[PDB]
Amino acid sequence: SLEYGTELSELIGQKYTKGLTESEASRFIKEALLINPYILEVNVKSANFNRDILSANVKVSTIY
Amino acid sequence: MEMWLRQAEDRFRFPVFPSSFSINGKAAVNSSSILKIGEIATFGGVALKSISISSFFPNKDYTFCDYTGFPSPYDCVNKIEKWMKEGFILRFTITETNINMEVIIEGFSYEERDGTRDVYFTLDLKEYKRIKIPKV
Amino acid sequence: MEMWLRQAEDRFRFPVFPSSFSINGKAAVNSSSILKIGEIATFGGVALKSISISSFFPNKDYTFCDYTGFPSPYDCVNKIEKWMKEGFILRFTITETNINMEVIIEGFSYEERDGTRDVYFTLDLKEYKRIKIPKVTP
Amino acid sequence: MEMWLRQAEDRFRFPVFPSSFSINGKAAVNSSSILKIGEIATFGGVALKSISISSFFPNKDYTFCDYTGFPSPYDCVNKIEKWMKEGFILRFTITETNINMEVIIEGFSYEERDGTRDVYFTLDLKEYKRIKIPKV
Amino acid sequence: NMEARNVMSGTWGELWLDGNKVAEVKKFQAKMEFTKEDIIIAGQMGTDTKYMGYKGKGSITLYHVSSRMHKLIGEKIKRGSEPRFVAISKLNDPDSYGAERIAVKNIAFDDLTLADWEVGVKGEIEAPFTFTEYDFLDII
Amino acid sequence: NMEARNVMSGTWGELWLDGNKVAEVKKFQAKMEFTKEDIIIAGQMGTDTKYMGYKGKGSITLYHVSSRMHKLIGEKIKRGSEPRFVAISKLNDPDSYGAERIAVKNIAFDDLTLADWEVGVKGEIEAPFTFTEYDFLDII
Amino acid sequence: QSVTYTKLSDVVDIPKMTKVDAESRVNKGELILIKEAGAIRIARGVNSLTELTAEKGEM
Amino acid sequence: STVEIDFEAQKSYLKSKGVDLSYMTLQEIKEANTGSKVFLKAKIKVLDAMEDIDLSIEI
Repeated sequence: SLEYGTELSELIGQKYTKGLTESEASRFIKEALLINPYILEVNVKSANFNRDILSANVKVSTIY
Repeated sequence: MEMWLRQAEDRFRFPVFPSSFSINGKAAVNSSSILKIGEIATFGGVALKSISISSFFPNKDYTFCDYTGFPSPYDCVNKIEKWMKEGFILRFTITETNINMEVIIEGFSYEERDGTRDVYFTLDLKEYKRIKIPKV
Repeated sequence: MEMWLRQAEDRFRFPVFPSSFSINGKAAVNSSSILKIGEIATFGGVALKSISISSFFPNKDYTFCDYTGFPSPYDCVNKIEKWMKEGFILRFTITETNINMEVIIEGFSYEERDGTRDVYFTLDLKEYKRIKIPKVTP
Repeated sequence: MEMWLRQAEDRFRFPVFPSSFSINGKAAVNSSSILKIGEIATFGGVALKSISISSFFPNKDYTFCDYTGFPSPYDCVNKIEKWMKEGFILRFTITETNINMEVIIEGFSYEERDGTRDVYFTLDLKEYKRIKIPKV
Repeated sequence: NMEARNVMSGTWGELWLDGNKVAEVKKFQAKMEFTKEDIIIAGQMGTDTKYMGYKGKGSITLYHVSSRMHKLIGEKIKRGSEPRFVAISKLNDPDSYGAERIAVKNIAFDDLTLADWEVGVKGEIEAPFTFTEYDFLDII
Repeated sequence: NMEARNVMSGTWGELWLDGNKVAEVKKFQAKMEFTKEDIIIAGQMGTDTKYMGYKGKGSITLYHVSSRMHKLIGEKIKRGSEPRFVAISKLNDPDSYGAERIAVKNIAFDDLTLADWEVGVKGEIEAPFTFTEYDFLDII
Repeated sequence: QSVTYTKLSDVVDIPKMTKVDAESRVNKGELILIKEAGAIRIARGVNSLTELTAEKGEM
Repeated sequence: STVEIDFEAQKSYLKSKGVDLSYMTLQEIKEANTGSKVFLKAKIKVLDAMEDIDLSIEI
């Protein structure tokens, strides 16, 4: 359907600036993960740029 | 930090970053009174956020500008006025903050007040929520 | 003194103590009138208190900070915004005073206004009360 | 001059006398318009007086205090707050004036705003009149 | 009793800034200011006060022999940190009763001087600041 | 240890304005000023501060031998453009430790003097300005 | 920007190649067109250099 | 980024010309005449585009 998946492939190659890339990555991950009824909240906390690699820390809270 | 207003693939970036920005939020509280106990209150729901921006569109390449290559002042004016006219749903984001949401334009005012041909503006935005209609 | 907001076991302590705080209290007075006597008044119960707080969330460790180890400004903003959105019942306390009660959040606004990346905020809280439920007589 | 608030035998005397005090009084006037003569008015009755007080409760024995032996700031706060909560009818008097009447408390606000731990307050009082039911 | 010899001369002062001796000091000031609130009572003619808070102020003056202040501040203000410093002043006149050593702590400077010269004039630097706390090491 | 000979005399200064040497310079000033906000906390007596921003101020003084400032400005202000300039100041006293060379960038002048003369008085020009950034080339 | 993952709207189709083939070609220092994420785009923006010394790093 | 006078290169040029470098001081070495030749040095760091994502997911 139109809900399943992630748009992270649109960021490869620095199409946007760095700050816009960070914002978009966080929003993409949150909106993609929140469709599972067993997942309650998603937080993308850290974000770092080193050479061509973007790193982040994601924390998922479930019912269990 | 950077400020963007985007409609699908059509994006606009503000050339001069404003002096300040503030987000307003509220919640509704319903109050009743009991004989001989007094007032009580219960939660009633949250309202939509609002945000107002004040800056100017420069008529020349200043040292303090965010980047180079922005359009003329009245080109920016015409673009934003068209967006407000048709009632488009836009995406507003300020980088390095938690402000990234869909909005709608409530007001737009612009003026000229000196000898530089710069155009000062004020833009009022309101948070947008779509309604979900259940089916079976 | 210290300022705390607690939701069950989830506790938050404000990094910077505000410049002032004030409690507002009122009582309801009913107004009537009597012919040839003028206005009269009666007591109509006490109203809920309210308090408003103004300070900022620091982006770095300052010498006037209450303690070290506090979260980032937008983490604090996110926590308080989530609480306001869900309509939780919280406990608000200022130590060394008489302020210790249950509250509910009415408004929250924040802004940035200089080059330091500090976040200035204003928080409006309203007191919360519970009514006893009747019991069937034995 | 001294300022007292008393509930039967339970009496409280303010430790710091305020900078000023004012009493407000009004009367009602009913207006009608008669053809070709204009407006006329008649007496309609008097309203209840009101009085507002601003001062602070000291946290130490100052030189300018009215007396010695007053309770702590929050003890005063708690006592007045209880009086307001139960809706007691109190007697308010300022010595060396004509102010001596029964009142009821309408509002109470207190705050701390410096490094001395003194508590500033504002107290709103309204005149109380009992209604007489005739019998036979 | 007082002798004219017991007045302290300012030539016998010394200054340490961030742990380093400043041999080119010219003068040093440090002072605490108290904030008062006026108390007025209806029916009484007199007026009284109560203390509200306090603040610290001071300044330093040096001969211009090197670029000490620029190295001290550097890029710390530009990058956005909050540099704070400690100063120690001593006044030890041989003809007085004793010495006087004070530590001034948590110092924030008010500005920075890059260039200030004029033809036929010797160079000097002035640097005001504010602080929050102090200690007495030697008392007299 | 300090010597009297180490104090820099202003007669040894030099100024470059937009890449041209200015031999009629009389004095040069340039200073950065920091903005502070007072922090007050209920229940504590002491008052603290935090930095908010900075600004640059300065001025130049010249002997009047030609119309340098008018040619430098020209019609740029009248035509509505925004002209900016770069200034380099050097201070090299032979008796001191070394030289001190600073570059002051993004200069905006405050006014323009067309004529200021009086019978029996020699002419001078004063030119205040503001700037935004600076670089250090030689540190003493 | 970088040319990596830039898509060409003009191109209609290209000869099929497997993922391991594309990876091995890229490791050899070749610029190739691939089909990924529902479009036709280039794989990676690398040049012909393969052997690296102390003087010439991976950058 | 930084731009500066290359001190070692000037020292080597002066040594090659045969001037006695031991007697002069550092300021004199910096400001010595070199005869139509200039030596400078600089430091930069070049950015790269983002092309990979590393996610560390907690529970």
